[PDB]
Amino acid sequence: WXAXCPA
Amino acid sequence: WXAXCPA
Amino acid sequence: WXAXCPA
Amino acid sequence: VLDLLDEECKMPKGSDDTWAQKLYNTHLNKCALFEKPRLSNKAFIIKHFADKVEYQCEGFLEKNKDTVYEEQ
Amino acid sequence: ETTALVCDNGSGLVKAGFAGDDAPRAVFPSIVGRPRHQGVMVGMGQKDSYVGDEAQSKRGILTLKYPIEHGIITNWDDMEKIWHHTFYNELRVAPEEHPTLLTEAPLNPKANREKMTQIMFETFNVPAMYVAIQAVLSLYASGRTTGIVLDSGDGVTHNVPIYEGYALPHAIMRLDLAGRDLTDYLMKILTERGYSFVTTAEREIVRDIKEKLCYVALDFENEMATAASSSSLEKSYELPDGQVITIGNERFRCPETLFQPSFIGMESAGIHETTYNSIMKCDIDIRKDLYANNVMSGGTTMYPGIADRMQKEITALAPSTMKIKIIAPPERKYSVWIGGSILASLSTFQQMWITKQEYDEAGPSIVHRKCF
Amino acid sequence: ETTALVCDNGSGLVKAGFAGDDAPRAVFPSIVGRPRHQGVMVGMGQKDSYVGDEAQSKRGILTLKYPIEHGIITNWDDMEKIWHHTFYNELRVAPEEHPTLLTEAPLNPKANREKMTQIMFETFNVPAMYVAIQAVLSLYASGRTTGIVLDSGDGVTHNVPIYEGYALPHAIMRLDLAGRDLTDYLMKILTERGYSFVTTAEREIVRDIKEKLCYVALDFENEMATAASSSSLEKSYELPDGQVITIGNERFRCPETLFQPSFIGMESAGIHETTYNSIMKCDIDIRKDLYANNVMSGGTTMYPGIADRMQKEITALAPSTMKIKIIAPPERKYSVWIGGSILASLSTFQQMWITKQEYDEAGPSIVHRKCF
Amino acid sequence: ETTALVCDNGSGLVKAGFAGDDAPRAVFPSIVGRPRHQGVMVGMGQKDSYVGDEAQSKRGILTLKYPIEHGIITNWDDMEKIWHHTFYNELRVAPEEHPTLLTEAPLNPKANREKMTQIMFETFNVPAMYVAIQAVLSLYASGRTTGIVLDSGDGVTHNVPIYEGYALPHAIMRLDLAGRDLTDYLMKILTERGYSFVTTAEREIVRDIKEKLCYVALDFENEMATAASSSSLEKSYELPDGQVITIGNERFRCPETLFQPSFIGMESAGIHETTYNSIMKCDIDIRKDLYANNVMSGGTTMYPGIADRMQKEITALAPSTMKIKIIAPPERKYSVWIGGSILASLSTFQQMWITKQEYDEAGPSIVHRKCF
Ligand SMILES: Nc1ncnc2c1ncn2[C@@H]1O[C@H](COP(=O)(O)OP(=O)(O)O)[C@@H](O)[C@H]1O
Ligand SMILES: Nc1ncnc2c1ncn2[C@@H]1O[C@H](COP(=O)(O)OP(=O)(O)O)[C@@H](O)[C@H]1O
Ligand SMILES: Nc1ncnc2c1ncn2[C@@H]1O[C@H](COP(=O)(O)OP(=O)(O)O)[C@@H](O)[C@H]1O
Ligand SMILES: [Mg+2]
Ligand SMILES: [Mg+2]
Ligand SMILES: [Mg+2]
Repeated sequence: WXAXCPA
Repeated sequence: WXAXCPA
Repeated sequence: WXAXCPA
Repeated sequence: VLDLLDEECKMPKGSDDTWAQKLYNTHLNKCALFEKPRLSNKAFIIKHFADKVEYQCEGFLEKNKDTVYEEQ
Repeated sequence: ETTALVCDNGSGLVKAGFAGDDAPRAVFPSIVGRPRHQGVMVGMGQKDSYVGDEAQSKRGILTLKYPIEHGIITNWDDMEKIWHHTFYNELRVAPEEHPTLLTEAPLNPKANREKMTQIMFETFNVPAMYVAIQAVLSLYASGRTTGIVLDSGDGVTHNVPIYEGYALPHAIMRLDLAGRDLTDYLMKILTERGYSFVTTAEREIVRDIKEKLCYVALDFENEMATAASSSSLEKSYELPDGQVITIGNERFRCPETLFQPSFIGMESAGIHETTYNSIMKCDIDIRKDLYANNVMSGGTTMYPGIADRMQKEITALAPSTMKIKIIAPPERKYSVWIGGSILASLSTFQQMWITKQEYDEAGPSIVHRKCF
Repeated sequence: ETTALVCDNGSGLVKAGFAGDDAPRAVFPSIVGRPRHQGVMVGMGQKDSYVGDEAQSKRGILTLKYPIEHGIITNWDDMEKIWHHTFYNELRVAPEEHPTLLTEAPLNPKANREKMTQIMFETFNVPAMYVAIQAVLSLYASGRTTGIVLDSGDGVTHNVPIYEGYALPHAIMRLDLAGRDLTDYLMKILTERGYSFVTTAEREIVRDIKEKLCYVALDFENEMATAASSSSLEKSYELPDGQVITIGNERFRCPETLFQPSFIGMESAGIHETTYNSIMKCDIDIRKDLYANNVMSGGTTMYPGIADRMQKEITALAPSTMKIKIIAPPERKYSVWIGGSILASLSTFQQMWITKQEYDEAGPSIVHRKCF
Repeated sequence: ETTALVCDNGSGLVKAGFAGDDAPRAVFPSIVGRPRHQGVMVGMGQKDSYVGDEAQSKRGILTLKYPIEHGIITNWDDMEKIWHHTFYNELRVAPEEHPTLLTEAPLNPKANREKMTQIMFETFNVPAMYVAIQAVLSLYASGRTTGIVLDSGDGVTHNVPIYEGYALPHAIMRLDLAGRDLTDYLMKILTERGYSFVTTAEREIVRDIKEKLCYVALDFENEMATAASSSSLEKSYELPDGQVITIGNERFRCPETLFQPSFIGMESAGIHETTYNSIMKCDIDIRKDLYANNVMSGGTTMYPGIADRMQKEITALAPSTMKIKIIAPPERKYSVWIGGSILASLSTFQQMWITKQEYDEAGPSIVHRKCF
C-alpha cells in the first residue's frame, strides 16, 4: 500500500 | 398546508 | 439495537 | 431493434419485459418511425413503408435463441 | 354507454374502477420511488421512477415519496405519474373516453380542486369531470340519507353531519390525525423495546405491523395494568429478514392516540369528542337521528374494538336516553369507493358533470361554482 | 454534605467528577482492551483486560472494544469494568457514599436504563441515583431555559426543543450519525490515497487524524473544485512510526457526511434539515425563540466551520426575517458534564434522586416512573 | 468488426482472450524472472528477463518477482512487460486495433487506475479502454442480477452486495487474506515436519502442494482430533527432485486461516463473518435475496469443502428461517473473465468505453469520472 500494509 | 401544518 | 441496527 | 434483441438474449435474466423497456429507452422519442402503443408496455410500432405494424414483444426471445452445444 | 371512471385519491391508496362495478378494480399504494444507489450493472435497463406495487417490490433500493399528505397534493409531478399509471397500466383504459369522478376531503385548500381539474382537462383530456366530498359517498355506500359520517384515511379525519340529504356545513369538523400519524407514533414507541425503524422503506414495515397487530382497548387503564401484569397480550411478528420481534402493551397504545391526541402532542380532542361536538352543533330536532347512524368509514377505523370503544365513550357523553348506535360495515375500507360507484351510475347525476365545453368557457374556477 | 458524583457515559469518552466542580476530574476513552498475542516472557505479570488510558498505551498489543455503541450499552461486563475503573481508580472514591447522576441519550431502549440502575444499586451499592437526558444538561450549561439543543457524540445525534423549561417530546429528533461513523467513512476514503487503516488499534489513529485535520466547508462544491485545482488545502500528518501521510480535499469530505448522509448510504437528512424539521414541529408561537438559541453540544460539533455552515444552511430554510443564531461555546465538548454538575448541586434537586429504599420497594422499573 | 480484448490482471495469473469467447485463450502466471547467476557459456543467448511460462520453466535459475500484490501494481516496468507479453506473444494481436477491458479489485488506490489507463493509451495506443470491478463481472458470469459475490484471488478478498443491478457501496468489505498469504502460512507450518521451503522458486512448489492437497475442514476441532489420532488423513507428494514429502493434519490447517485469520495474526474476522457483516449493512428488505445468491468466485475458493463450510457457518449466524444458499460453479476460477467476456460483447456497452479522444481531452483523471 503506501502506509498500512507493505504494498 | 401553507402555514399551520407541513402540507 | 435489536432490530433496525447492529447495536 | 435486432441488436437490442440479441443483447437481451445473452444478458442475465433478460425477458420480453426488459427488452421492451430497452426499446423504449433507446428509441421512443429519439426516432420518428418507432412508436409505443398507447395502452401497452409489451408492444411497439414500426412505421414501415406500407403501413404501421404493431409487433408484440411476448415470445421474441424464445424464438430468437439458438445455441447448439457442440457436444451434442 | 361509456361508463365513468371512479377514482378515489386517498393519501395512502389509490382505488379506481368503473362505475357500476361492485368493488374497485385497481387498489395500490399511491407511492413513487426513485433509486438511491449507483447503477453498476450495464444494460440492466434503468428506470427513473417506480409507481405503486412496483415501488413496493423494489422498496429496498428506493426512496419512497407519498405525493399526497393530509389530503393535500404536495407535488404535482408525482401525482400526475400516479394518475398516468392508474389509467394506462392498472385500468388499461383511454381517459379520452370516460367521465372521471374524482374525490376530495372537505375543507381543504381551494387550490387543490382547481389544479386537480386543470390536470384532468389539459393532461388527460377527460370528457367531463366531477369532484365529490368523501364523507358524502359513505352514505350512498351504507344505504342512508341521514347520519354523521366519521371518515378516517391515511391522512385526514373528518365528520360531516348529513340530515335527510342536506349537509350542515357549519358543523363539519376536520381533524388531522390519521393512519400516518399512528404509524409515526408506532415507530417512536417501538423504539422503547429496542426495535428501530428509520427509513422510508422501513416505515412501511411498521405500517404492516400496525395493520396486523394493533387493536383498540375498551378500557385503556385496565389493559395497561393487565399488560403490565401479564404476558398474555404480548404477540410477535417476523420482519422481512426473519428477525422475530415481540410486541406487548404497545400494540393497543398506538390506536389510543385517536382518543387521546395528546400522546402525539396534538392539542385537539379525540374522535369521540369531536363527533359529539359535531352533533352538538346541529339543530336539536335532528340529534336523535344523528345519534343513531354514526357511520364509520375508511381504513383507520378498521382496528378491532373501535366500534365498541366509540359506542361506550359517546354513550358516556350523550344524554342517558338517546340510543347511541355505531354502524361499521366490514367493507368500510372501500365504502367511499362503493358509494362513488353508485353515485356515478345514477341517471340524475349525468347533468352534474363539468363538461369540457364548460371548462373551456369558464376556466378551472368553475369547479367551485358547479360543485359543492 | 456529601457531593454527588457526576458521570457521563458517552460512547467515546467517560467524563466523571464531583458535583460543583467546574470541569470533570476524569476523562478517558471508554474502551476495554484484551491481549491478543502469546505470552512469551514468564513472570511479566499478565492482565486479562485494560481499561481507558491503559488500553490506549498498550494498544498495539490489544483488541480494543467499545462497550457502548449508539448510546446503547451492548455488553454489560465491560461497562461494569469501565465503571469500576471510574470510581475506584480515576476518582478514588467509595461509591457507597455519593449519589451518582448518570446520563443518557433520549429515545433509546428502556432496558438500558433498567440495567444501568440495577448495576448501581446491586453492584456498587450507591445510596441514590438519577438518569438525565444529555441535551437537557447543555441548557443548564449554557445559561438558558429556551433553545433547541443539537448534541452530537461519538455514537448518536439528537435535537431536543426546550421552551421555557418544557420539553416538547413529540419534536425530538434522533439521528444515528456521529463521530464513529465519520471515522469509518474517513478510513474508507483515505484508502483512495493508498493509506489503509484496518485494525481496531489503527482505527484510533484515524480518529486522531479526524480530530486534528478535518474541517467543514462553507461551500462544498467550491472547495471541491479548489482542492481539485490547487495544493493549498493539502496538509500532512505523522503516523506513530514516522511515516508521513498527506491529506487533501478528503479532509473536508468526511464531516460533509453530517450534512449529506447519503455519502454513508444513510437515507435520512443532515443535521441542519433535522434541526429545521424539529423547529417545524413546535407550536408557531415558540419558533421565533427556537430560531435563536440553537445550542451546539458534544464533541462532533467541534469541527472548525460547523457553526458557520449551520447558520448559513438553516438561514436558507427559515423565513427571511427570522434571526437565526447558533450558539457554540468553546467548552461545548464538556457542556453536558457541566450541566450535570449544575443540576446535581441544586437543593431543589435533592428530592429527585432515586433512593435505594425506593428501588428496594419498587424494583428497577421505578426509573421510568420517577424520571423523564 | 474488431473484437475487444478482455484481460484480467489477477495477482497470481493473467487470463486474457477475446470478447465473445467462452474461455480465455491465454492463461499464464503474472511473474517476471531475472537470472541470478554468472553466465559461463559464451553464445548461449542471454535474456534480460523472462515472463510467465518462460519463467516457470527456468525457475531454478531465476529470481521470481510478482509485480502485483494485494491487487496493487507495485512496480510498473514489470507489469508493462507482462502486458507486452500478453498482446504480442500470447494473443499475437496488435493492441492498436482492439478495445481492452481491464479489471480491478474494488476499493484499491485511485492512482492504480490512472497509471493503468495512461499506459494503455500512451504505451499500447489502444483505441478505447475500460476498467471493471472484479466482483461485478462474476454476476454476469453466473446469470444473476442480485447476489453478494465473495471473490478471492491470489492477492485480495472482497464482498460486493449487488441488488437488482445496483451496488451498495457502503456495504463493500475488502479483506486482505488471499492465496498468497495461505501459501506463506503453508510454508511456515510445513517447517514443523522438517521440510523447509525458502526461495522464491521453491515457494512455487508450495503453491502446487496447496492446490493439490489442501482442503477445508467442516469441523476444525473434530478433524484436528482425528488427524492427531490417525494416519488416515496423511497424504504424500513428490518434490521435483523425487524426494517424497508427507503431509497430515497440516493440510487442512492452512485454509482454515481464511476462517480464523488470527493464525496469521490478522485481527479481522474470517470470510464467513465478513459476508454476514456485509449483508447486515444492507437494507432489511433485500437481505432475503442476499442470503440466497451467495456467489463464490476466484481461485482461492476452489478448496474442497469450502462451500459446505460457508453454508454451515453462515447458517449459524443468520436467522433460523432464512434459506442460506452458496453458489459455487466449477468454473468459478475463470468466472471473472467469463463475465468480462459477456460484458464486453453487449451493444449497450459500446458507448461506455473511454475513447482516446476523451483521454486526450481530459487526461487520465477521466477514469474516475467515466467509470465505476
Ligand atoms: N386493517 C387495518 N387495520 C389498521 N389500519 C389499517 C388497516 N387497513 C388499512 N389501514 C391503514 O389505514 C390507512 C389506509 O386507509 P385508507 O382508507 O386506504 O386511506 P385513504 O382512504 O386515505 O387512502 C393506512 O394508514 C393503513 O395503514
Ligand atoms: N476537536 C474535535 N474535532 C472533531 N471531532 C472530535 C473532536 N474532539 C472529539 N471529536 C470526536 O467526537 C467524539 C467524542 O465526542 P464526545 O462528545 O466526547 O462523545 P461522547 O460525549 O459520546 O463521549 C469522538 O468521535 C471524537 O473523535
Ligand atoms: N484448486 C485450487 N485450490 C486451491 N488453491 C488454488 C486452486 N487453484 C488456484 N489456487 C490458488 O489461488 C490463487 C490463484 O487464484 P486466481 O483466482 O487465479 O487469482 P487471481 O484471480 O488474483 O489471478 C493462487 O494462489 C493459486 O495457488
Ligand atoms: Mg379514504
Ligand atoms: Mg456527548
Ligand atoms: Mg480473481
